[PDB]
Amino acid sequence: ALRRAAMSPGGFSTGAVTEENFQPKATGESHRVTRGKAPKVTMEKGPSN
Amino acid sequence: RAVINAGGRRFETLFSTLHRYPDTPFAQLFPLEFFLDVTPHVFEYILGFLRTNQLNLPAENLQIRAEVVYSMNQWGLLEHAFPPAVVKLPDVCVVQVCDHMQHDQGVKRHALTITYGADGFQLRSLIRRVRRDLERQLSSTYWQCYQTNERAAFFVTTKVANGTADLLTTSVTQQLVEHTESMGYSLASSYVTLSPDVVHTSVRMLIHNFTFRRSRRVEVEPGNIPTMHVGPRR
Amino acid sequence: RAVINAGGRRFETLFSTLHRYPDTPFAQLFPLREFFLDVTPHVFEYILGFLRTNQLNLPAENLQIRAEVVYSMNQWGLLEHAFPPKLPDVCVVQVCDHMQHDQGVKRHALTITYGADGFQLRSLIRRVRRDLERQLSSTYWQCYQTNERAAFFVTTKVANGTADLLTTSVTQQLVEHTESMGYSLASSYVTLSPDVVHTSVRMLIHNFTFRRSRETIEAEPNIPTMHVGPRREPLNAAESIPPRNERAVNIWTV
Amino acid sequence: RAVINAGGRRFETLFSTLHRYPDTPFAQLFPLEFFLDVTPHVFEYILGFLRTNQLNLPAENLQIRAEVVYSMNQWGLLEHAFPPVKLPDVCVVQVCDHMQHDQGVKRHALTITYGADGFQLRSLIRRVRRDLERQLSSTYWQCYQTNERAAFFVTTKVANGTADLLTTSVTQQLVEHTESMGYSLASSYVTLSPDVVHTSVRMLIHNFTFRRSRRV
Amino acid sequence: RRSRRVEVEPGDGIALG
Amino acid sequence: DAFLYFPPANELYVPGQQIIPPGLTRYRVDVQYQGNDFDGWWKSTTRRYHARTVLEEALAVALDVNTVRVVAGVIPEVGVSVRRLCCHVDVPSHIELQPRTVIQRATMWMEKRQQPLAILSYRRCKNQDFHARHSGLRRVYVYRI
Amino acid sequence: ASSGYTFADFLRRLERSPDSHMAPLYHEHRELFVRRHDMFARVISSVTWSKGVALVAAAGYTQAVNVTIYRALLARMLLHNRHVRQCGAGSVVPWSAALRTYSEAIATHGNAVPTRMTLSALRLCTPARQWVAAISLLMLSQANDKLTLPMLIDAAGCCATPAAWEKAMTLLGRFHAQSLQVLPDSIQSLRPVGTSASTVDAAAHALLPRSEGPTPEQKHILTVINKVVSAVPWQVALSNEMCRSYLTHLVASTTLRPTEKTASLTTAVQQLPWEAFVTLMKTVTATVQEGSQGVLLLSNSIIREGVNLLQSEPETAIPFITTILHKLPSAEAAALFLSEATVVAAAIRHPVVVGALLKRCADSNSWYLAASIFKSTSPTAIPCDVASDLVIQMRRANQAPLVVDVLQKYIVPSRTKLTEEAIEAALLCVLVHNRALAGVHWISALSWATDLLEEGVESRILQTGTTPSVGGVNHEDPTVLLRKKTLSPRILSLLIYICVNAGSPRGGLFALGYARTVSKTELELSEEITALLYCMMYDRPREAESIIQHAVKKHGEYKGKYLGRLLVASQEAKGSALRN
Repeated sequence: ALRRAAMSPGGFSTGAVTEENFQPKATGESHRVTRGKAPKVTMEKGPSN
Repeated sequence: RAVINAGGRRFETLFSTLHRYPDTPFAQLFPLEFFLDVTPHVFEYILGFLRTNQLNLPAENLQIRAEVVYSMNQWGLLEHAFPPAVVKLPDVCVVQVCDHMQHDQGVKRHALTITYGADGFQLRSLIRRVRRDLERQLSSTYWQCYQTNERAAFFVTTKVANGTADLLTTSVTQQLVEHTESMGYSLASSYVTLSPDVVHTSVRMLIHNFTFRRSRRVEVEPGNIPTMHVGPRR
Repeated sequence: RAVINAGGRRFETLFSTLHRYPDTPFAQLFPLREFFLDVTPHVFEYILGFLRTNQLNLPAENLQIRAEVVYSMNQWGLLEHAFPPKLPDVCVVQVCDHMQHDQGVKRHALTITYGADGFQLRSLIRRVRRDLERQLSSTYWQCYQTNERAAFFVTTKVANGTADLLTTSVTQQLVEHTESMGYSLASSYVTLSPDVVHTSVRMLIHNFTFRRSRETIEAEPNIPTMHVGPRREPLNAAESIPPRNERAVNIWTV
Repeated sequence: RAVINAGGRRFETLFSTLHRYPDTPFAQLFPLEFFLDVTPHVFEYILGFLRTNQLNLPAENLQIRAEVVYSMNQWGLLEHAFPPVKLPDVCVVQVCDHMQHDQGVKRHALTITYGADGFQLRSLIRRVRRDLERQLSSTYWQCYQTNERAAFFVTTKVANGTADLLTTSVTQQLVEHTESMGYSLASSYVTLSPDVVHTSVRMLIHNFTFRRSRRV
Repeated sequence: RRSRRVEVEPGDGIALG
Repeated sequence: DAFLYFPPANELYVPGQQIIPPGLTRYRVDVQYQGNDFDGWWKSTTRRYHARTVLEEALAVALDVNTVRVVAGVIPEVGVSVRRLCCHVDVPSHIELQPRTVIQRATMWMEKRQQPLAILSYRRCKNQDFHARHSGLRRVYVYRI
Repeated sequence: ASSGYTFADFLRRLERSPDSHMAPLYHEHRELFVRRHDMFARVISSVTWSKGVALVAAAGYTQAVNVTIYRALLARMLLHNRHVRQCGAGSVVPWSAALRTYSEAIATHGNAVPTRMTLSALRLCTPARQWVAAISLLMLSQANDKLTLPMLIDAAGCCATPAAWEKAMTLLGRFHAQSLQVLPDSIQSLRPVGTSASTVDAAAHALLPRSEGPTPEQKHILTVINKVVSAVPWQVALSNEMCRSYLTHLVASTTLRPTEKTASLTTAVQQLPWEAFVTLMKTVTATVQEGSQGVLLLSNSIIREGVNLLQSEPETAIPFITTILHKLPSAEAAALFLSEATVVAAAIRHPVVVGALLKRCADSNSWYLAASIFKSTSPTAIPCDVASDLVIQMRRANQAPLVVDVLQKYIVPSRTKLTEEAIEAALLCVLVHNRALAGVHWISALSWATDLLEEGVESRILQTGTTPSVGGVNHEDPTVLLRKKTLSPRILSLLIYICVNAGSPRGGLFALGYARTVSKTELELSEEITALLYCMMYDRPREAESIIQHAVKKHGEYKGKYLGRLLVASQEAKGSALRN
């Protein structure tokens, strides 16, 4: 949950659109499956003293 | 009525104004026109004090300050001019804005605090100003703003987008400087420093420092209970 | 008509000028010949200037005369209407730069934001576009308005000197545009943050503060169209021309 | 001879003085006593400029300087005050110092860029060459002009004290040249990359603002 | 900044005609 | 007559806010239940009834609508009681049932089904920007030992 | 998931939402607008001009809108102007908004803009008579090397205002100089040489289409000429060959329907004095009775005009009387002319003559003469603006029964639709009349509030499967979804009061629910009103007074008088019900 929350936007934002910033959604997999589709950061624990 | 002729100027004023202090050498020298050997320039300050009860001496004109003080001490008026919060707005004000900003790719989060070096700055008025300029720019569900104490204001925003975070911060700083200057100051200088946090990677803290010198502008200036018990209680 | 005789001076004013605010005690004290006022002639000068112009400028340097002006105007209850209880007198402009730096080449994407609505970001964008078109190709950068108070500018990986030129030009035009509105740059500062932990991305926060001091049109879309090598449409495709038969004769000359 | 009346002060000057530039709307504003709505402070500067072809704006009083400049430009006299490519009334100078090091040899490259084009930068390059040929050999540093209004200055192998010499000398010459061109420095501010961890590049960004006071 | 002395100095000769 | 014209309560927008669809209005329902009875509010994935679903049924039957959805400002765990859980529901704007009636009917349905959940309050939103979660700025819990 | 919206539902959401929500809905459904300018234009054409402007302003900072979008926006503005012209309720598009849209299109595209957009801008500036704006557009276009004769005629129509009408005259002069024959051809097509009193009978029989006469381009040119001739002084209106020819050929013509003849003739002859009008009319009648000539006190004059019509007696030339009705000095004189005038007798019940009389009396008073006309039992489709002004005048007169009866017996029949303010006044009259009686049922009032209401905008959202298809066979003809009527808070208050006075508060509850659903119009004390009606339905006076006390204590002392007035209304209604 925290890994997903790290790579999460705050609410709905869209920004401008340009011919370079296109984000195709032809993934090659079912849109019905949502396991493993979330954006997540890699957990990184810093060293102790 | 009374006509006072001084070294370089002619004046006319009222006997009651001259006799506002009947016990003084003033009322003794004006018992019901005359001439004085005090400079006409030094005379207006004394006359204004008598007519208004304000004798703010000129700091730039050290001489005329000295002669005003000398004449008032000789005539026993200094002890009345200076008889033995907003007490006074300092000639220089330092205001410090410490804001922790967390920065992800397109996301930005802010926790900002505004602090003054002195009291009397109508921080509640600044809070209302910022709320007015932000409640039309983005919903209050994202951001929050109030004063934590005297000299201190707080401004929080939960995870918010990049452009809107920039808008919120620019607006808040605009209002901070506008308020502080409008209440009788002018931004002599501004400088900032930046630090990384000891805990989180994407958070850092900005410390802005604004030094305002008094400029004396043309326009007038001014110068819930937490729960403690669950069961029924007697 | 009405005569005022202050310590060192004499003034003549209309009953209407004195009564511009009749209900006020200032006007009520003189209901329609020589009139005696104890106030200093220089205080009366500013008061009469306000009555004749409806604009009052207190003397900043002479805090004494400022104090008696305020005292007399408050005893006469006219200060309240002199000052009731567009563009703001101060403008804060923020710039946030995301920079990526390879070995000797540098790219920057910066967002510019204002503190108020009145500023013409369209004009600022146009100024920047004209001053950059003749210096560097549009293929390496863009500049378009994203909000009523915000604007955007980007570049691609480009030599450090070129990136410095682009940013310096952008800031020069920003200052010129905001000064054209009657604002003089009071203060400013800059800050550079460390690069992200695993990436060469740096963040540069650059702030200006301005204090208020006081024909051919070009078609240009807000969001530009990037230009790949070959044109996909004829050169004249943009222009629309009316039918030759339908054309008519000039009504004006020159 | 005519009289000009301002907010609370009075002046008088010759018709020839006022007509020194007849084509100007300022000149046509006096068609052979007069009343103007400008502050006497603003009027004295322009009147002195007409009298003596002199102009030295107060950089310490930004309000007055802006009022005077706007009044003269609106009256069509500022172009005669600052004849030209038109130099801006405010210029920004960016000096970016990129510090690198490989295999223990530390180098850094300064890039100077001006906001506008009217500046002669070959002269600054000349001045820096003259002032650094004495301090160091050319084998260790090199300065040329990348293009219009931008200059480059590298130093590959320089000791600490010598680099400190080079930086201050270059900044001294930059500020002196720009101020001599008819400008005056208003503000200068710098920043550095903290980057305690190793960073492939360190950046020292110095910013100058130059406000127009004199001419040449 | 060098506080210009109360005297006529070089570089200030542009002022005089 | 000036008393025949009730004062009204065009519309401005702030870049991000709660857009209530044209046919629906947002009401606030505050509810209560015991954690030891309801297996929690709602479960994301499935392998005692869920308070969320039972409340949905009670509200739907009381309002005379086929189905309604309720989102709570807090999603308490299983076994966690709630003293006042404030949630909101988007219902059609044409019902006009008084809160006393709605709560009475919902209570009757719940009592018939023998599921012990109480409805503390039901009320239209004065400001339709209300969101039970994103507008809650503090949450007060108590642990009793 | 189970349910999915369709483009029709999204468009209806757009129509229901306020203007401000345009940008948010745009951004939420941004996949719909970014790369498909075709359906972006469809949305602009299906939504009002204000929401179209808001949507374009929103998309400006996100996409690169092409000129087709501005073309569609100007077309929608023109269509709104057309609909308000046809109805009589709404307001024309602000010329400032139209000019701003054109200038924005110019600034984004410039020369790439069509000259048809210039035509649309000129035509949108025409109604407000912004001759300076028309000249500015003409100068811009001709400098950019696009000046054209249609633009010239549209600019003449815009400049026809009595301020600088000589400019419009010069514009038409140049237009003719280039097209020597177009003006004469238009006039002769308005009155073709062959058509006579024998041809008009068959033309009006209309057993065959017989499409011949003014081509649509000729019709637009003739409308421009109509405005220009209307605005000129009556000296030049006869001095100029073109103005005199247009007047003579318009007065004698049957290629135009009688409604169009009335509109154009009244507009053209608005400025003539009575004696010159009569002289010209008699000369034209004489020359018509002699053949066709190519060109390119009160009681007695009334009798002679009646004779002018009765000397030919064509069923087609009915509006010969309406024109003199408009030219007649006074409304009482108009009633006198109607009385004395009595196929010609059959022409009295035509809607056009009654509408002309109502318009003539509306300017002055239209109270008692209008009352007599309505009581004359001729229920027809009267203009909405005139009917609304008439009911407004009667409400100003503070006499309820006449308004209530006139409406109930004349307005609800013939399907004549009033304005929002006229509906409010009529409902106030109904409320006071029913209170005095304590006979129109609350159900009738509820039906009138919606059916008789006429909003200035037009329904334009076709149903999903009914649009002219680009594939397959269209099962059903294009059906337009009638945009739901919206209730003002004032109208809602009157409906609630009428329902409570007539008894059933459930009707008031229904009205409040309908208003809230359609426009989210919620009264400041709707909770208290709903509780009051609730307890009233079940006879709880103690609970009602408790609610009054609590409302005074919570909302304030002033806001309690409205609720107390509702209490007294309910008490009067139920007491009268018991007593009767």
